[PDB]
Amino acid sequence: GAWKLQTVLEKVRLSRHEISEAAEVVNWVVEHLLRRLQGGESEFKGVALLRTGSAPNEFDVMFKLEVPRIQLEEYCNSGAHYFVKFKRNPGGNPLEQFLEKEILSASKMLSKFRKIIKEEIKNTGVTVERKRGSPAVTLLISKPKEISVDIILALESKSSWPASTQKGLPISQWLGAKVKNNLKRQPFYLVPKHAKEGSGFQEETWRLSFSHIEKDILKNHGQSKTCCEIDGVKCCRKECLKLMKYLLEQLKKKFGNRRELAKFCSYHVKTAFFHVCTQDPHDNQWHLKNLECCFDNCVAYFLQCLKTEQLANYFIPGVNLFSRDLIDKPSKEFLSKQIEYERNNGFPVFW
Ligand SMILES: [Zn+2]
Repeated sequence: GAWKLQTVLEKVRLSRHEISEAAEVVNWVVEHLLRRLQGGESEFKGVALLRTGSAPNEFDVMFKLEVPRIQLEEYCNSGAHYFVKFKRNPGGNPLEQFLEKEILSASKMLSKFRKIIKEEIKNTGVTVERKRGSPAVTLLISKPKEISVDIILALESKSSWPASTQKGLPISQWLGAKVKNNLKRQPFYLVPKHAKEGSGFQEETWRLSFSHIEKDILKNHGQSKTCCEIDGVKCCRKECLKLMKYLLEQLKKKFGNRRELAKFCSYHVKTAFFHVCTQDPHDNQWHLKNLECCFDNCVAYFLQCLKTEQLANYFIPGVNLFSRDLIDKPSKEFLSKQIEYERNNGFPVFW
């Protein structure tokens, strides 16, 4: 009880109320816009909502677009980025006007996407800011409350997951082979996300997105089916993830005046957390009463990731989120030093 983590969890929860009401607002706007696209005659007719995914004035949502016969070409042997292409369909491809020869232009598609949402924003109390660099068409909600909502276009493919994901999702000892097999039968998504710097080639690439698998695993996170249910026993997995996210955000805000923490995000700790679930697959390794030791274990694993510059994408093992290509050594050293300090002093940044 020395770290008083339950009190920290209460602090984090208290905040859940305001964002709960912003939902009504986002729900209202977004669902309308969807109806609009679906009823119009644009290439985004087949658009639908994806429920996947703190700071209460900022949300993002994903509009998926089924597209069949998707073929993927790996971009520069990177397991995450891909060119999307199509062979000739005798019928029309609704995205045919975005192709240059066989391959899909993310830029021309996003440009068009942004264009027609702008035309459909016609009442109001809501606008869309000029392009942040980000793929998202971001909405600015004036009233009732002030809300930023980023709309992320995604392609949905119902084909088998790409080869790069072959050794990914190492959950066989934890959630089991049947769950793993069923998750991998689910569709995957492609999102036009590329680095700020980058060639025009990169700007036309798409990266794999498994946010829906992540959500499923977090919500169904126990080896026992009764984990955290009333007729079961409570684990601390979700509490550890929340605390890890909270530690990073409190640190990013404490040191927002320097560059070293700018490239770290919640996805890094979530990724590290999933690896810890794989190392410790049994519910009895996560008893709620041992919250402190479990949190400490997650923190130590994350420190080992920083030091060794190794944090493999959970779904795409060939992708190292902590490679020196992506985050320089001094940045990881800085975060390492702060996390060691926090850990040695019972996490003062929580208070
Ligand atoms: Zn549980």
